[PDB]
Amino acid sequence: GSSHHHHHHSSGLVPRGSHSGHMTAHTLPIPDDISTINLTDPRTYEVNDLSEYWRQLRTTRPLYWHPPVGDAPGFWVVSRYADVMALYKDNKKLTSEKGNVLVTLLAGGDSAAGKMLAVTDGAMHRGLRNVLLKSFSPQALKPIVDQIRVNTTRLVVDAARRGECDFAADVAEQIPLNTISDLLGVPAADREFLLKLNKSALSSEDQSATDAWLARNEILLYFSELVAERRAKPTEDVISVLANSMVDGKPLTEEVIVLNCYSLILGGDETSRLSMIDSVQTFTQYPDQWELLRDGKVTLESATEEVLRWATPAMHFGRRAVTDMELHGQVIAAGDVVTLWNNSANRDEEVFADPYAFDLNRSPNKHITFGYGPHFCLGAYLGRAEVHALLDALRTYTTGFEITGEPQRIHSNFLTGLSRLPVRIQPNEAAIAAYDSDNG
Ligand code: HEM
Repeated sequence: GSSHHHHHHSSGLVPRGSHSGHMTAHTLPIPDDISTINLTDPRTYEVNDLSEYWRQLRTTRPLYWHPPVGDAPGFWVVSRYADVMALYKDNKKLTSEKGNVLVTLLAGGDSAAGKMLAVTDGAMHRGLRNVLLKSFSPQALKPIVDQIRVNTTRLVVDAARRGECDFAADVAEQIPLNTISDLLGVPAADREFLLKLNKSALSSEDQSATDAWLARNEILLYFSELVAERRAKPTEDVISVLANSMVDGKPLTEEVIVLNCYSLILGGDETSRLSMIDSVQTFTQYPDQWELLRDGKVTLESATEEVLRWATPAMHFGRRAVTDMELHGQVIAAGDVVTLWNNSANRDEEVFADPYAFDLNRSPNKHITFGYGPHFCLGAYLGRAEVHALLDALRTYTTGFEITGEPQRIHSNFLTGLSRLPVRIQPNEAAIAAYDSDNG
């Protein structure tokens, strides 16, 4: 006996980690019936490959009436890119002011409506976007972007030296939220205070109902204290700009300014994470594309847009109809909730030649992973920068990587992607040495 092996028979597989997975990926059934799929529950995005579902809708039922599920009601499903683009543009005949996602739209409202940017229309929206325009311009964001790049490169290099890591928790969770609170102007000491306070605010399972409300309350109260320091000292950060500006003739109320600050920490976080996690997974699925990125045969800018188009973390956003509309001969009445499906739109063969090919040098690439029109993502440039920085770090300091355990999906009828991605990273060893002589 020189080298030893395990002894098994028809069983004997021990759990390695907290999961009990055996496969890198799973073949999901491709459904054919339209009525067999319920879009309300998250599970139907994890058990199904909706590729054929979405094209059946995109060719025969562009404006499809989804049936009522459990408690009322049914809703309109919009699949085609041109249709989705057109409805995003209309903030007059449609509104976000009664919610912009399935949960809020089907429940019949958003509690922050008329105050929070995403759920506000008319003059109030126009004014809120204008005061924040300069704060989100490339020029003002350049120091932020530069810091994102430093952080991402450090997190990737450490993950590369480590070799064995869970990409979600060790890299992806560690960029977006710290970026946005930096932009908001919270001190570094107060960051961990915000993180643990938000985690329970967004907890579900299982007097825990109000525990989440109090957690949210405390964040809002803390921001209100940072707001108070508007008069004390303006600081160029978003909190300061919002507290010291006025729209249109009147100053913004404590609740509004503070509620939008919180909307920034909600929106600046998960959706970027999901994109970053998705890119890494997709590179292991399409090695030639990864090779193309690593060997510098495609620009980071172009590659970034393809990763965004591929991931499409926010599967849908929705509106409610104020006045009656007529699309494709069919009637959309007042009160009806419409859902615009970005993930189907970024797979439309009408706009994207060979839609299910992951192509880093794809052009044109006019996706709608961010919105379109008035509600077009405020932090699109940030989302881009965070992906851009990851891609740049990856091609500089790694030669390749591989999925190491069964990845874990997030459960949402609205967002998609992974919460856990075990990877083995193969580091560019000589590149790290160059990073170590300069830094440290
Ligand atoms: C790649 C990641 C991201 C994706 C896929 C994404 C996607 C979107 C989409 C599709 C919308 C339109 C929603 C609607 O029309 O109702 C939107 C809006 C918005 N997003 Fe993002 N976003 C991302 C990153 C960010 C970041 C980093 C921030 C920074 C806080 C952010 C903050 C916002 C805000 C404040 C709005 C509301 C815009 C308005 O009401 O005018 N998002 N996002």
